[PDB]
Amino acid sequence: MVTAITIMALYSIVCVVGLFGNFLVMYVIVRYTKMKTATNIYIFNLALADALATSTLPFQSVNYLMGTWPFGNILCKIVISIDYYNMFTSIFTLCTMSVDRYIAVCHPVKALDFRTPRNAKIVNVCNWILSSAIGLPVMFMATTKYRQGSIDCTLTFSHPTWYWENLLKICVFIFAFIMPVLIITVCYGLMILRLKSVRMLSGSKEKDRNLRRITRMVLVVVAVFIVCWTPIHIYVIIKALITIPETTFQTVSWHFCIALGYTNSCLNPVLYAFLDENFKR
Amino acid sequence: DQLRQEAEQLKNQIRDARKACADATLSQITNNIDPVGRIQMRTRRTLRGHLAKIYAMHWGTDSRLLVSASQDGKLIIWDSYTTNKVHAIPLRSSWVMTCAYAPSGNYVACGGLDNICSIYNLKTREGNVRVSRELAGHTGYLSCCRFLDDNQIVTSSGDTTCALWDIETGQQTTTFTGHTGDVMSLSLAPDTRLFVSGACDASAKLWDVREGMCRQTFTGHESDINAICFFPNGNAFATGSDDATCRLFDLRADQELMTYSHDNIICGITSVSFSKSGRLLLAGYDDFNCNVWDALKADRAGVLAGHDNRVSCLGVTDDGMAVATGSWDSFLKIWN
Amino acid sequence: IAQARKLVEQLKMEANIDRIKVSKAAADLMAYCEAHAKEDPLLTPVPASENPF
Amino acid sequence: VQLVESGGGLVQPGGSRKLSCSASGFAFSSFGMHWVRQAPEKGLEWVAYISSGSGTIYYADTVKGRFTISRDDPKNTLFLQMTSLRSEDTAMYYCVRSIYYYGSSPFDFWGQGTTLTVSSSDIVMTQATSSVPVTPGESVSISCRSSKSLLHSNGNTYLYWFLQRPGQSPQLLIYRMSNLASGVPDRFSGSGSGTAFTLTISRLEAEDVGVYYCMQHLEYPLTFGAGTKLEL
Amino acid sequence: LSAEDKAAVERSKMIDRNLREDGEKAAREVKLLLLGAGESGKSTIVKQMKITGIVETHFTFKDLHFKMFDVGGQRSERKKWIHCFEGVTAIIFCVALSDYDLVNRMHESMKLFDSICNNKWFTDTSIILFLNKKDLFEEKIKKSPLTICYPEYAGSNTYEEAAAYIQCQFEDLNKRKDTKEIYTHFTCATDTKNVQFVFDAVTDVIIKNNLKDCGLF
Ligand SMILES: CCC(=O)N(c1ccccc1)[C@@]1(C(=O)OC)CCN(CCc2ccccc2)C[C@H]1C
Repeated sequence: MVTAITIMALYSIVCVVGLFGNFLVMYVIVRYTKMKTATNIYIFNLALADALATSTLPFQSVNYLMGTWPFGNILCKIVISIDYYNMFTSIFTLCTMSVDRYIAVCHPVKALDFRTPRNAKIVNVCNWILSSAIGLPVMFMATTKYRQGSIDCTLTFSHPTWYWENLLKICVFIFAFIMPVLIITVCYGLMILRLKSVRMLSGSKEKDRNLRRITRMVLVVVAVFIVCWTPIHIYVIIKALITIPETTFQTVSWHFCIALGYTNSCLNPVLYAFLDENFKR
Repeated sequence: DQLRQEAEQLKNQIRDARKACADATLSQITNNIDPVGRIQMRTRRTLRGHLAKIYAMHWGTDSRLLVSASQDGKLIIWDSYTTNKVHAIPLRSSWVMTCAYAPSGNYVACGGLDNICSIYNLKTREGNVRVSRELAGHTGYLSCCRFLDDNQIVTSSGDTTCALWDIETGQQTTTFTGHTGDVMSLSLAPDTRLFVSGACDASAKLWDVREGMCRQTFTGHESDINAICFFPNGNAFATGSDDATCRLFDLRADQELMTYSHDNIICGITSVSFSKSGRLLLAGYDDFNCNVWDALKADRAGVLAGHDNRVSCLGVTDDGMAVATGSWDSFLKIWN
Repeated sequence: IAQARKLVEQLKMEANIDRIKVSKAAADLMAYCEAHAKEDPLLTPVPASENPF
Repeated sequence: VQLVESGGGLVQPGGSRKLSCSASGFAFSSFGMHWVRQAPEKGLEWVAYISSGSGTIYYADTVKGRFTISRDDPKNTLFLQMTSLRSEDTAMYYCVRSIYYYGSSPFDFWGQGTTLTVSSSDIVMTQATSSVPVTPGESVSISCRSSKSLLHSNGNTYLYWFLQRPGQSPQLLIYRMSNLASGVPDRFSGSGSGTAFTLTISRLEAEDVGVYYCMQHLEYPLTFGAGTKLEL
Repeated sequence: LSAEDKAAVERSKMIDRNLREDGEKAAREVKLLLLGAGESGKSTIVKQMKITGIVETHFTFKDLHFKMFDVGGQRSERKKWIHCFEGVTAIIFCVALSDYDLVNRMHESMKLFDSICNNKWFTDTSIILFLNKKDLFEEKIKKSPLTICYPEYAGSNTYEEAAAYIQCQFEDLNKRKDTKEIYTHFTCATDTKNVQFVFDAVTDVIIKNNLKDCGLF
């Protein structure tokens, strides 16, 4: 019936809270911290990617509300490329920060050589170009198709589509959900296993409190990632494998799952910046 | 040991002689002069090339080039007008706590926890800065060594001793031994014939670069004198101590003229310098900011708050056009 | 011992100093400071045309 | 300090040849190096220039494309790979040294030079008096007018004065129109202002015979002058 | 603009790159600070490693470069230069266990540890407390009782008890038992395990520094 206004409201509120969070984090980094540590560069890059990603929700929301893409043909390519590029680079910088912490805690004498601000910017631009490797083709295959009684901005593939359109979904599922979940949980599990046996966090009660809070933080960030990214991926897999009948429930569930996918980009400042110890200063 | 009975009566006679010469105070005399008002000095340059905490700096007589030493083993020679680095002299010992700039400009110097402040050659063939001499002979950390001319240099080490050197020779031609605590600062008179030096016994002295005898001896601080700087006229000098109090002394009256203290200032001074005319007393504190005391009425004029850590060095150009501050923040601001 | 004797000689040599009254010394300090108030780019800020920084 | 070049000889037109300048006696890696050639009976002429670290290379308008310049810092050698020579490239090629910081004296040390022979918008400096007589003890006044005001906005008026004695390579006398070069007697003194310069010599002495060129270093390509020669 | 100043800016950028490159080489190094009272075994631990104001001692163990600053050659006020060694990775502390019966020098070492442990600069800097001359402590513990330097000793006069008593008397001098650690090791001339112990303590300190950097700690 009139669930469209509620869905658009959800999209808009998550967009604005995420934009405000990312922009606040970017402001604090460029003003106070001056971005001289590797973790600061990683957090700034993650905030930039998340902001540029969530800035695309206004377009999608007005498209779902009005049932049209009145932004032309260049904006279609720009918006969709930004969306895919930014999802990929945000997830890749999440895995990069995870591997950074794993190397810092489990390989100290080898993290002394790899954790430099210059190396931080090197890995940053490497992740940016590696995600551009996917953001550019989707820019090339984006057009403004014309439906029966409406207009739409989507992707187009060659024949047969049964071996080219599902390729994009398989690549997204493998390189943006399976590989990232696996790598971050492996690095963080090994990091916690190592932190369980350092003298700085095992002797007294306050040190055990610090170990407990670190373990809780790691578990919270991994659980947020898994809870936010898994629903939409399983959903798109089911929709590509099973032709579920489109009803008043399927649309709202799909859009709520997309909102649950974007709230991770919206929430990353809370987990990585606002509850970061050398950031509360 | 009845000779000490002479010392007590001598100290009382000294304190009485200067008491009779204390007719008025510097506050009463300068109570009839208009103040300097709020002195707002904003940052003009920021010299970002050091990685560790900056421990010293010194302007050149050109008032454009300035050397700076820091704990990362580098002695960079900035070009203040364009923030360009003219040289970057790597030190053989990264624990450097002082640096100087020869008046002509052909040399610099820097010492520290190695008991040696070594002269570096700037203007040379081969286009590289090369250590001319390594002046060894002190038995404690070098806190300040300043250039008399291109061939002489006075030092002041943590072994309660200041010494006058000969660069081409490398031997102390004159050694000044009168201190009871270790020397922490130094400043040459404009004519480079006398110089004063702080200490850790709250007593600054006045020596002669030619004779070597302690001319006078000033006291009145409650803690270690960290900094010192001659008045541009050459007849006074301010100090800086750990009791959060600067005070302008006087070589003529042999006593302090006034004291620059504030109730909300509890951190020690690390650096003191005057202005071109002599009205301002730039003082750098451990509160991360440098205060500005009107040096005639003892009222705080302004504040130079732009550093993120303890300010360890401070210098005013020879033409008074700028004021450079260097903190443990690793950055070297230049105010105006 | 020689330490106390040397200290006594130093204090003696510090006594024969022709002191100047603090009034005249402070007046001279104020006189040198006032005559150079124009040649002091920190007291009164100069315009950006003659300021090199 | 030493700068010796090698690779000179007769070359057929259209061929190729490599000139190597091997430095020995200074920190070669910190100096920007130049190449300056001089026709058999003409003045100096700028060819190419590499900076410290090879991060900046410039060529003239006659050797752009034909000549390429390169440096080998670990081996202390400067190369000028010449291709497609012409009958105009017959000239002694000098290896020049130049370091650039506040208060530096670039073009200080000049090499010896090869003797390459090939068988068959800029700024223009003008030295009117191409040859004047002179007796010892007299005072000379050489002039050099530029086609553009050299006085820059920062106060430095870039104008250099070189002296090429017969049989030697040109040495630096004045840099930036006012500053004497190291090892130069106090007899020389540069004067003038923008677009009008002068090199006054007081109490002249022997070994001052030669040609006096006035290079401008305001912008590339650097241009020399015709050169005033002093006859005894 | 920038006629000849372009090459000056280029030279400035080149030596700035050299500064950045030489600052990463000094960041992958572990700096220690070898303190200790006079006549301690601090001159022997320098030899237990691979090895005139202060004497740096550079050595490497398991791809880790150590710099050990011995500052004992400065009989001046420590108050005026002890801030130069702020930010050091750890503080090695050599204490001779065989000095409990010589001259009250053990109490001098104790107060020195209390001063350079509760210092306003070394609050978070860990301490690797060594206990040299364990063999002489063995030979002199059976005859010379601990009651000389510690008359309040309530226990047997054996090694496993008195040595642990000294260890806990030294370890009970930091009022920050939550933020800083004190790794103790009853060192000797045996098997040269001191380098491995220093490597373990320094690795823990490096893990804590990395945790502070990544925002976890
Ligand atoms: C599996 C991830 C995925 O796939 N997504 C996605 C990406 C990030 C977060 C949450 C979901 C998208 C998804 O839902 O695809 C099924 C998201 C939607 N955008 C559409 C882009 C667009 C649409 C209309 C107008 C303008 C731009 C495509 C995917 C990036």
